[PDB]
This record gives sequence, C-alpha cells and structure tokens, in this order.
Amino acid sequence: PMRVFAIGNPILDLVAEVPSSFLDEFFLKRGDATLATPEQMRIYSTLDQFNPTSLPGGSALNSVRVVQKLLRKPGSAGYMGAIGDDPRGQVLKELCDKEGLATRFMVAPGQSTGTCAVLINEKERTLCTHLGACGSFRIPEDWTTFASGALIFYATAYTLTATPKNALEVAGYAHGIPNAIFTLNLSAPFCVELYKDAMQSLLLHTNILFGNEEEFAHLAKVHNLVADKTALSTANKEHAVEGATKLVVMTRGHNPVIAAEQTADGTVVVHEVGVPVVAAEKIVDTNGAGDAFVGGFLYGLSQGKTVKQCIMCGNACAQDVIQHVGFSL
Repeated sequence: PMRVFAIGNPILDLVAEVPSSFLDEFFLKRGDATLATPEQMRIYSTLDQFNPTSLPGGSALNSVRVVQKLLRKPGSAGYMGAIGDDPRGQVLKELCDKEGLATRFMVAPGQSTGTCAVLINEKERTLCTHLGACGSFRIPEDWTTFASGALIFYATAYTLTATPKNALEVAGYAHGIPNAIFTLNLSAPFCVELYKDAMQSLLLHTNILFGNEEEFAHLAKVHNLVADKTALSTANKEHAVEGATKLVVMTRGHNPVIAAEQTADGTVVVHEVGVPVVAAEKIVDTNGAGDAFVGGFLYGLSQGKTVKQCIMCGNACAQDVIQHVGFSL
C-alpha cells in the first residue's frame, strides 16, 4: 500500500472551454498560465458554473497520481498538503479519494481553497491560478506516523515557497532511516533562484533530483562554475555526497533525458535516454508531462528500480500524459 509519500500544495484544476470573450473579460491571453489577480478571483465562481470537469492536482499531486494509478491499489501513496476550510477542498478530498490516494490535507483556517481555471480552445489552454490558500503547510509533528513504513519520499521545490521547513524536515527524517529515498524537483526558476541557502542543504539531503534544462541551468548559474548536459548534470550532481543513491534527471524537453547513477565506489556514470514520442498537436502540457515523468520515475522506483528503466518509464507517462487533457488519468 503506502510506498511513496508526497508533500506539496494541493491545487485544483477547472478545465472548461470558454468563448474568446469570457477569456478577454478576465484579461488573459491565449497561451498563458499566470497568477490570478484581484479581478481574476471572482473567476473561480464563474468557471464554477459552466461545464468544467475539475480534477485534483498540481505538481506533487499530479506526479503522485501517476504513481498512484501506476499502482492500482488504495492508499499506496499518501500526500500531505495545505487546504483551507473550503468546498474547493471538500471536493479536493473526495475526488482525490476516488483515485485511491492517501493524501492528508490539513485545512487552513479561513484560508479558503485554491485552483487554476484552465480555459482552453479546441485543445489550447490558458490557466489562471491562485497559489496561496495552499501555502501554509506546516508539517504536522506526527506526519512520520501517517507515512510510517514508506521508503520513497518526494515533494516539489515549490514547497519552499512557504517555508523550507517541511521539505526540509522530510529529507532529514527520511535520512534517519530506514533506507528510504529523497527526491526533489527543481520546480520553477523562482524556487531555484528565489530560494538558494535552503536548496544547498536540501540538495545534500536529496537522493533524487528531478527537473529539466531550464532551471538546472538557472541552478548551475547559482553554483561556482560554467557550462551542457554532462556539464550541468554531473556538475550539479558533483555536489558533496551522503540503487537509490544520488540521481539528477536532466529532462531536455524532447531531447533525450540525461542523468547518471552513483555507483558505490563513487564512480559517476551518466544515464542518457532520448524519447521516442510519436505525436502531433497532442503535445502541449510542459508541466503535466514533467509531472508524469516524476510519476513513473517514483512508480517504477517502488517497483524494482533501474536507471534507464524508471527514466524510460515516465517517458510513456508524460507521452501518454501530455496527450490527454490536463492530467487526464
């Protein structure tokens, strides 16, 4: 059952399909995902009537899903995340429920909930988000009991956005025993650049480094150096120390994924797996598919493990993910 634990911001999605105008009413433009402002708050209610089949998710959330469905069993994945005393959450728990998820979401007093109006076109989406009724997770002191037995720990770097205590206090315990695993996902340029001093420690208490070129480069620019794939991949991994050892998955968009295993005698190997993705316009989902990669990676991770295997697995996670709607499981 429980064999993967995720910690992040529980966020809800409101995929719909709004005529251009609806869209223009809330000055959003097509091919945009941004942080909702004051006039875009009354929007949730709006798209809360249409015909929007809203699903649960986020980053750690979507990533887990995978993992979760990848399994098929109930409570095989738990996740902790801040929710508010809001019906946007009340549905955020029963919905995450039916999926066979064991997430624990504390409720944020008068904090309200948080979703992301996911306007579209015939496929082309525009998302408006409100990440703040989700930023007040203070890992419960007994959270280790709730995840008690789990050996695969995860959480999105976003987590820092509130306070790096949680994702801080998760790999510190995780490090205690029993031979579990800590994986962190670079998240955005903000997390990376707008975080530093926290990641330096997190980094070390990190067994798995998940991310793409974009920030690995904004991460590389954060540490003493220069430079490429092997460049940053092994240069970013090149930090100190501590088959679940010290990974760093350098997803190069389409270009081959690029990593490296760290073999007991301390010998650095570099894992390189392209990405046979045969598809058309049925792409577009830069997140939801990188959230997928992390999914198979932590699924096939709880099931045998294997360098290219796990990395070559999330491939058909995103591939199959970036395909269907915003995280259509």
